[PDB]
Amino acid sequence: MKLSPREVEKLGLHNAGYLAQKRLARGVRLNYTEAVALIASQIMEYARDGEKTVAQLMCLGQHLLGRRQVLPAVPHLLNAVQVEATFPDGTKLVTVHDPISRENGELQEALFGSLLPVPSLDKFAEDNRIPGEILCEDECLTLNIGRKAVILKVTSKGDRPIQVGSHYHFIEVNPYLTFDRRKAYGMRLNIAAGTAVRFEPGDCKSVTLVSIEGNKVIRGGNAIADGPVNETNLEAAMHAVRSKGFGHEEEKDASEGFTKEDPNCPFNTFIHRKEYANKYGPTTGDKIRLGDTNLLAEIEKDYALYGDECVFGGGKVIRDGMGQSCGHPPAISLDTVITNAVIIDYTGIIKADIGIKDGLIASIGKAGNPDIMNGVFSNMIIGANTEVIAGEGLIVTAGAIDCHVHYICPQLVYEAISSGITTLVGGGTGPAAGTRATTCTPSPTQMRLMLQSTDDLPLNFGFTGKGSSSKPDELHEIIKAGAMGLKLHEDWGSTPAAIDNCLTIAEHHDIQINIHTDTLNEAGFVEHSIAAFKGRTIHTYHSEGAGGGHAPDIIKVCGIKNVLPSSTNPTRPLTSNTIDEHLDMLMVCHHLDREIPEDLAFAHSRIRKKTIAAEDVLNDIGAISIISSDSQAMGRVGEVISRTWQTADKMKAQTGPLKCDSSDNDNFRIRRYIAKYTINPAIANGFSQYVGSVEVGKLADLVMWKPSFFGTKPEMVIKGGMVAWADIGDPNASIPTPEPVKMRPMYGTLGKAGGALSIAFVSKAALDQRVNVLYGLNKRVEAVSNVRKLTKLDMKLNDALPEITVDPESYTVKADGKLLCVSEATTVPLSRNYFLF
Amino acid sequence: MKLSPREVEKLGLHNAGYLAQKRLARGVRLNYTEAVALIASQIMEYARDGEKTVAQLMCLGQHLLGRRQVLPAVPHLLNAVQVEATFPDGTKLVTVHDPISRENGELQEALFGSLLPVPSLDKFAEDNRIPGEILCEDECLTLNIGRKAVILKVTSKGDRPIQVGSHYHFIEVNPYLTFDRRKAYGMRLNIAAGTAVRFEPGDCKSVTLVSIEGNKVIRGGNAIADGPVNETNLEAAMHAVRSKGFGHEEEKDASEGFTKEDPNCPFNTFIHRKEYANKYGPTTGDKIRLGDTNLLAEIEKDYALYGDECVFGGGKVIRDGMGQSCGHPPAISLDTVITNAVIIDYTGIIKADIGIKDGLIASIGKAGNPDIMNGVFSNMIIGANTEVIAGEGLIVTAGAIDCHVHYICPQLVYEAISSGITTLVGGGTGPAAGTRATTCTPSPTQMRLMLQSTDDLPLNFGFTGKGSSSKPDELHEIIKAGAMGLKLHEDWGSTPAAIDNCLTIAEHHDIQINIHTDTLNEAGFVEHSIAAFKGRTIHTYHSEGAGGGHAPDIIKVCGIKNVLPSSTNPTRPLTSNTIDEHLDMLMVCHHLDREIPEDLAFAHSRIRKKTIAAEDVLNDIGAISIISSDSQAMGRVGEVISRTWQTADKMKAQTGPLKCDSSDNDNFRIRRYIAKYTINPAIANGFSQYVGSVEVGKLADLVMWKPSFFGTKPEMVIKGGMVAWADIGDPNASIPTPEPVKMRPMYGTLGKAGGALSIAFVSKAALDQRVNVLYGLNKRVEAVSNVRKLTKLDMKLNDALPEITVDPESYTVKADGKLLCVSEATTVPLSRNYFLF
Amino acid sequence: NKYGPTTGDKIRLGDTNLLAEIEKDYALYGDECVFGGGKVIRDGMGQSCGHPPAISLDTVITNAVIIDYTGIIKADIGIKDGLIASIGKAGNPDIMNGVFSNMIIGANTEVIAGEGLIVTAGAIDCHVHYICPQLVYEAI
Amino acid sequence: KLADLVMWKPSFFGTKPEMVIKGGMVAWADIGDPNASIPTPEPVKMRPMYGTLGKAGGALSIAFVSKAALDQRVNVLYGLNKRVEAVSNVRKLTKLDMKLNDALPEITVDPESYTVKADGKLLCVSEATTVPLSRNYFLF
Ligand SMILES: [F-]
Ligand SMILES: [F-]
Ligand SMILES: [F-]
Ligand SMILES: [F-]
Ligand code: NI
Ligand code: NI
Ligand code: NI
Ligand code: NI
Repeated sequence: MKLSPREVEKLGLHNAGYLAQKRLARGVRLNYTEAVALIASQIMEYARDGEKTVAQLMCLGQHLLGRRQVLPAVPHLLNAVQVEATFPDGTKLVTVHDPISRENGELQEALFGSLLPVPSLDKFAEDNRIPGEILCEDECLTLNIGRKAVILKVTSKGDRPIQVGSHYHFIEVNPYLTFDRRKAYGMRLNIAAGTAVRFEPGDCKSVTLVSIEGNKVIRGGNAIADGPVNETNLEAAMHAVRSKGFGHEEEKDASEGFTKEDPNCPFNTFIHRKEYANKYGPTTGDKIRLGDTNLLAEIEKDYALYGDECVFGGGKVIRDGMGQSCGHPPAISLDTVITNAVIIDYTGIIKADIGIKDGLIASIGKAGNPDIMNGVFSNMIIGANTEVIAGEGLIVTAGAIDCHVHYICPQLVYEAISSGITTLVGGGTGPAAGTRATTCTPSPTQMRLMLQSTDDLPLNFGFTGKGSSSKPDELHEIIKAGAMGLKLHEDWGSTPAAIDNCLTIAEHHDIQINIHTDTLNEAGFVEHSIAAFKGRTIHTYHSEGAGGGHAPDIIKVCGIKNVLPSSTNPTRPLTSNTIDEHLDMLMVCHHLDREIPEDLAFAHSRIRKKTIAAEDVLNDIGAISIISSDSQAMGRVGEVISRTWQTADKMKAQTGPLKCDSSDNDNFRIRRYIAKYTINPAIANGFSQYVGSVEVGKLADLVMWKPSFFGTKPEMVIKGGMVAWADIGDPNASIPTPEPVKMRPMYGTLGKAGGALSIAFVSKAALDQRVNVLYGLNKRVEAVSNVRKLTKLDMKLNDALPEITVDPESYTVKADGKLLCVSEATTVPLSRNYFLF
Repeated sequence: MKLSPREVEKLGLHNAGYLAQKRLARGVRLNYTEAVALIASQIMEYARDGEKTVAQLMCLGQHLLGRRQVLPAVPHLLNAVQVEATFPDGTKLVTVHDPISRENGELQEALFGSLLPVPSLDKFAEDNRIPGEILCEDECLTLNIGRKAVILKVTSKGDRPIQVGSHYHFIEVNPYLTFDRRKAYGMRLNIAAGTAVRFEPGDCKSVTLVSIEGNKVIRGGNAIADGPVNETNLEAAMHAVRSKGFGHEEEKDASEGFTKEDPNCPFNTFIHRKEYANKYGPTTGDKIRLGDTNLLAEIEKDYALYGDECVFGGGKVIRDGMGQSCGHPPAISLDTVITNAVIIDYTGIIKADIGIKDGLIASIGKAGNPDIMNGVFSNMIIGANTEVIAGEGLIVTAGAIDCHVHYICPQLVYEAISSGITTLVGGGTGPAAGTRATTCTPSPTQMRLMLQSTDDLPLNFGFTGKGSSSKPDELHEIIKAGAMGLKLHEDWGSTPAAIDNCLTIAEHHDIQINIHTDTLNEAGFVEHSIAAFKGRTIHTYHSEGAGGGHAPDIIKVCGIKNVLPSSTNPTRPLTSNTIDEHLDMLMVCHHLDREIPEDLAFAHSRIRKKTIAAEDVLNDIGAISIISSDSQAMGRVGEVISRTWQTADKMKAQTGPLKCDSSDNDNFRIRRYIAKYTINPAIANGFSQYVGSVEVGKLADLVMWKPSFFGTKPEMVIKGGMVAWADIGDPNASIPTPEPVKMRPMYGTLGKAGGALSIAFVSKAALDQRVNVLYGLNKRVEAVSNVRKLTKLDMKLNDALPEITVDPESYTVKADGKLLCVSEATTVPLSRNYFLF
Repeated sequence: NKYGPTTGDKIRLGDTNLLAEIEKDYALYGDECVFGGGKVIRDGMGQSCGHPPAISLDTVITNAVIIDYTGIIKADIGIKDGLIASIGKAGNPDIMNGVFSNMIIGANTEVIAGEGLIVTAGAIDCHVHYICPQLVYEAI
Repeated sequence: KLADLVMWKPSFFGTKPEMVIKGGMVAWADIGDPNASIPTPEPVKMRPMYGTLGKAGGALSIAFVSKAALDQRVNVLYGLNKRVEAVSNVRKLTKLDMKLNDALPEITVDPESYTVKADGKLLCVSEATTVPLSRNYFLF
């Protein structure tokens, strides 16, 4: 066959389309992903037949699926389907624009090539949100306020078109434009940033110009007017204008004035909030729906000065001497700017540019060129040597940190980062039974091997040893070898003697302890494990207890001041299938028999609707501080972020806004919940100064999301300032977006680049020995610290300490004497609209 | 399921077969690739049923597809389909020989297992070339001319068969052959190289022997006659013959003589051109059709001496003391010989062996053993320590060099090398918006990361910085950091001040500048960008301008002496879909709106049938010197080579042979066009002494092609003398060729081998600092040089400088006052016959 | 005495009888690069504030008498990345004539004082028997 | 075995060798004035040779470690250029494995007078007043 890579991939695309076709043919209403697969396959298939032109297929592709053949969100999510195929005249790109345009598709075309029977239209079974929609006040913003302004008539004397962008220095324009150049001096177009004015040959247009600001220095263009704006340079400029034959005509009566907040000022340019949000993403007071959830984030503040947005592209702001600075030392250029980001972080929901430098978040604020813009700090300068990542219309969050990882296989790593996880903490050696059961890398030789093994992967890693020992001796060894924590597990013994010894070791090494308690109550009840803590900081894994712990009341630890409690993700949130699914999973994990009374009694003591219901409420009120995966050992590595948001959405639907919430937005609840997979894991494990939030000085581990896929499938995952993984389409295609679009590894995964972007977290004892040198590690190593004086009060926005009781017979859970109930949800968002399977 | 790798792949093969089956079932005539997929799947499926033997399936597989169910080229391209499957008696290999043998296939068998309705035969819709066919004069060649000859009767006294190859020293044969050993001394069989004479027990055959030549030294075999051929060694040999009991009988009247050019000489052996080409590939005067194009390459010269071809295999020439030399110092053995290559290169279309040593092309000429062959130079010796790559019947070219690469994702790299690209020049950091738009690695920290990232990939890389600056300061930094070029782009500002500053920097650093000019004419028209060049060397990207530049006349730069102009590939050549496809692509890239008059006027100023038509003609006459991809930023990384050949084929069909062409072949046009993706990119960017042609002293970056897939899908890509990527079939199979055959990475991609085979091109400033040491790079680094005194006259075979005018209203293009028109093509070769999608 | 000698002056080589005459001098009298307190190579004076950081010399040897088979001359010697970058008149183009852009002394430039000294290429001994390491030290 | 070999003049045997060869390369040797026309003019001193420069020393030698240490590849952990090998076969040794020094006399020692006997016979030797390999060779 001699298949090239693209042929192999297109076969894959075609198989997804055929799955979508079979589903269509029995009357399924296709989700977004199925609809793309089908339309894109059908375009390839029509191309194979050789009878349809590109222009014909642009039309045919909008006839394939009707509103009634797809889910209600599809016409909203789906703007275009692109694919390339071999026509009789070679590879061509087809874009099918707005493909869901009719009520009913031409199902014979939708099914063309499939040989499937065409279903009758009544087979498709009969209100819905717009995922990621932007809500805006009906209002206009005023651009470039507080500047000198002039209106000039500009005539083209050219025989070819001339188009001039918002931030081009107007005196430097093409000599074949004629206008008052003296009055254009130090001025630029008063138009939306990144837009342009077009002059066809011979046209006259009046334009409004406003003065450049900041230090007011002109650079670049034709070097007509190069230099700081002042009288001497104005004269030199006009001399060059005449000398060089640039068109000039005095316009003695050109109106002059200022821009001001005033809807009647003839110098003003205005832009409606709706269009401002389409161009730049939204600004203060606007709201954003997160994915297809019910949660609304309001922008709390915006660093932008309207009119001076850093937008990159042809005609646009980020160009030599315009938005791109010519007046600063080379060493202070940013490495990268992410322009116009909506930042969602536990510190706030804001709108800002993000400066990246040496792999770090260098600055958050207003970026660009101090020579023509106000408000640009000297750590947010965009220079020749700066890359641009376009954040307009996107949300940017910290990368997620999963601190309950079982290192069972390498493939969960890939699964984790393609979902927005950039830091893994846990243990394991691969799929050994010890690892399948517990987050433990037991042997110093395995700690070495795991660190060498993961050294080129672009994520930060922490490995935990086996803390289940009554003696300190071996624990010192695994910690010196590189352990940044220890994980006590009932499967190796979580008895009071092990607990206490392990904690004493933690006190000495300044590492965090993670515990899965004694389910069996063999050595004690939960109050006896709490007594063995002796007041010392400890992290309780899966605190609700389905994933493990004192039956049935381990969840009591959520009221214990020196406990940092996490949830694992598969109980998040309580839904219709949760209990059946979890009971059987437990029986599978434990090799239990439904026909043995004691086995079934064991399982029922462990899988409990009431504690799991309580766990929804505890998360919501901030009494559980972290969500984590338990990857392949009861939980799901790619669902840390989506389970978090599904819990918030559930609690909002059932209990309404939090106390602390406003009633126009869900900001407080959003900040509380994002903290669960960002900052709190980093605090708990002792590395919050490096990662876990969008804050200056930290690693630029950042994730980009479309609001419509927020919480489910990110656009791109940035690791230490470089793209590590991202959605990208057919590698052979003319552009990056034609099908199949898949999450794929990027340059941050090749060679040893991964190590240059990341940190392996180890203990102090290990770094004092320079384990990184001993082990020939290319990844940076840092020691975890400051984890032995933590309490629940240090968990950001999840510092609640209700007194928790659990009836030992009925399992009823109460917090400060009140029932913790929530019914099961029958559906969750961030699922059916997005997943192919 | 416990799927092993082969099971996963066979599922893939089966899915391709089922695609082919659905297509068959609606009446599609299958292309070569679909037909292989279907036949191979059906063989597996019949094997699964367990009722058919291997021998039955060898027969059944020739009944599946008729001539009417496949495209006209399929019976020519398809010689055998092989696959292995699990029969009731375990894995077996089935080869279906010559599968298209009937008019009409047994479509119920073709569809067996599919549950698809069997289409009636009238569903398949009704002159064609043989892709890669060899055209030969009807003539015989004479072997081994100018040698002493003898005819000896040889009788087997053995009870088992004895077969003796063309270049075995005849006195050393099995003792159980009886003949005149005295007259066999220093002689070998006068038969086609690599063939053999078989002696069944008791048989007598007369054979013609000719003397060995070169230094005439016998080595190996039975050590009967070891040593230089002379009287003393003859006597020693006959003594050993008698002593050792090797069969000998004097044949007093054996005819003796010489070989000579003379059709009547009874000592001569002759071979028809057709068979000589089947065994060795073609020789002087023969022609080869390139793929399924209309282009014919004639072999201009051949280094072979007929009869002494280096052919490797059982019985064959390359064996101890025969074609494989025992008389030379170990250090002068070749590392590898590619035997019997048709070389297509801008320097000529020739037939030669290629010697490889230390990763370099060591020699091009006649290889083998100077002890028995004439004409073997001491740099083309095949020794014990030499590997063989078989080039007979194949074409060998330099690896392609794409010098407009946007480093948008790693996957385009794989796409590039699997198509025959071994060198990438461009810029980017991954899928950042800056990179998606422009070939720029802006930051020194990204230059470091990109070099580390690509350090183990087996291709040569050059990275370009952002040259769009009016100040030199930051440009010095990105160049010192490793930039081997700078890419000025209108999206960062391509104004005269940036242009001039960037060029002044180039003058100092001896790096090439690549430019995408000011489309908008914002700062000037094309004549104003040309004035800003001030006569200095510059490379204009996508010179025709659809991919970007002064609207609408950027293509004028093709007449500018100090301009090195390239095309990008998606406008190559003008076909029926080109304009519709490109207009919409531009609207997608620029986020433009069909409903806004200025937007559509912008697009129509940019996407122009007349300039694109002109661009076909300019390429053809050598006024555009390079073709390049623009990978994922308007162009296609895997189509650099095929778009080149489709342009040549188009121009030949429309305008006939070039002036400079003979009328029996297309050599001149072939040499002109291959130069576009080989030597000229290397000259333009300053590294032509390392790569860019099949010439002694350069890196052995070489690609092997079947003539029938020339220009589309290569056999194997050799990187610095080692196979980097190659077609290979089922990894579990008994041989390398059973389905699925896919282009796959080879040993040159594992460990750090990739770096040992390649070069990262950097600036002089960067190498003076030893950036390779600073950055811990394993790949070799060399500095680019000699790019600041280049003009169009240095572009090999593409040195035309017509004066170009462009009507600013109608867009009509003229070269020296003559219209440049060509109509659109409705089809192109190198597409439909080859691609699955 | 201050700068070493200039065109037409002669120098006796060691205690031999051989006299080297300076054949030419790149200096413009008055603008010699001399480093020390009160001296020429100081911020914004002989030491340039107007050029890109990457084009500062690594080191300048100021006022060298060069003896070489190519000629006996008087010049500053610019060093950059371990290479002889330029030979001529060094300093600051913002206050001096004749300073080429490859002989700029910047903040990031070291000074070696050549005034009154002769500068030659290092010698190359091409008949060395590598009998012990100590002859290496003796040689350099 | 490793070519760790020492060269001696018979007249200085046992006192001052000519040259010490380490893994086949001269490591240290008598050599005279490094500037001299030949290798032997005064002062002749024992001096380090090429085997002591750069990392050559490691290419000529072995660091002996335990089996446990080599099983962990301590040489890699510690970035050692010297070869490492594990010692072995030392737990079944007796005096009988000491080459030419395998005597096992029964030894008694009077605890008061300290008289030593081997198989019941007095072990006496008077003190020597002089020794060879001293006064003829040493400067101090
Ligand atoms: F678990
Ligand atoms: F767990
Ligand atoms: F482009
Ligand atoms: F481009
Ligand atoms: Ni657990
Ligand atoms: Ni777990
Ligand atoms: Ni371009
Ligand atoms: Ni491009």
